[PDB]
Amino acid sequence: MQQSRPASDPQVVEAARKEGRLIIYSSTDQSSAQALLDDFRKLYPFIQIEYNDLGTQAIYDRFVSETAAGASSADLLWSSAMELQVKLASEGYALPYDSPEAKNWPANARLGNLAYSTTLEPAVVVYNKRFLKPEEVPTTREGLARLLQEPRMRGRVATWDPERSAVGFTILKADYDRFPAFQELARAFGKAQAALYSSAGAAFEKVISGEHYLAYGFFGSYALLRQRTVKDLGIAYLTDGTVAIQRVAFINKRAAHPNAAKLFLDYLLSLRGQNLMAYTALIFARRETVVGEATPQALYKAVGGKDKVYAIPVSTEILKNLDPAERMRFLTFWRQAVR
Ligand SMILES: [Cl-]
Ligand code: NA
Repeated sequence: MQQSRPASDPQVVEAARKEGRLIIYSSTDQSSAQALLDDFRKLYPFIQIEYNDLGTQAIYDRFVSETAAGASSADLLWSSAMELQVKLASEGYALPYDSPEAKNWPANARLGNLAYSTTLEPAVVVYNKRFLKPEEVPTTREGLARLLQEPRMRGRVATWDPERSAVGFTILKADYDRFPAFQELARAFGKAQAALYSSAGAAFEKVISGEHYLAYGFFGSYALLRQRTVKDLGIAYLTDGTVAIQRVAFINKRAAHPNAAKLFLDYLLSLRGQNLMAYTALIFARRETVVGEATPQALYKAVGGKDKVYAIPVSTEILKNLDPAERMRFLTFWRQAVR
């Protein structure tokens, strides 16, 4: 597929040949990233990749620690912890680089030339079809608050613990900040005795076993990936408004192999990389021209229009989520509503 190679500066490519190495610190499971890594190496066979698959807090702590120690660290950081990525990229850790693959990124998908969105992943409802049929799974927060009044739903609901999950915090806080109906729905998680999880895996186990029937606020990427082998898992998309996270990539200012990192960033943003990510990894692409289920065009059809998707922006505005007063107001609401 020579016609689909990423746009590249020839000087970057020549400097990447001399570097011949790329160190990535990433939150993305290597077995999901593997097809992108294999396809990037076919495009640029002269690069050796070290892919470090780490938890989001681990990436932040390690990179900050190594930098402070003057140590060799990563060339490229790729993480679903939006606030931690935007914090690093707005505190002097990022290499400014205008990606030739990002010319049509919306301003809210890039921190200028410091960091880029690589995904647009919606928070969805998942449910066990043996216990809830698609026609009775509400697609609005008011509808879900009503369903959760039913005694058959008591102890049958999962959501995030925003006190034990950074991504869980980001997604539920985005919901609370944007949708008044969220407050009714949080109260209904209290009524239904919602179980709160620090990971999607722990929450989905219970939904697949039928110990829970429904889970709220987990991401569509993971839900599609589990659904590929669990035919009882249903996905519903919220039509009153969907919140979506964006996995953020940036190049280390102090990268030993900055030109290799530029090629990898361009690849991740390109149609070739975004297509392959949607198709093989079932990670919802950022790029609007991707065709398939895990894509913006499919998401917009499912929710009833692009205007019903709120992307959490790749912007310093999201650092209010780290402000202790803002955190205390949300968490004191949350803990009262759900317990
Ligand atoms: Cl390699
Ligand atoms: Na390039």
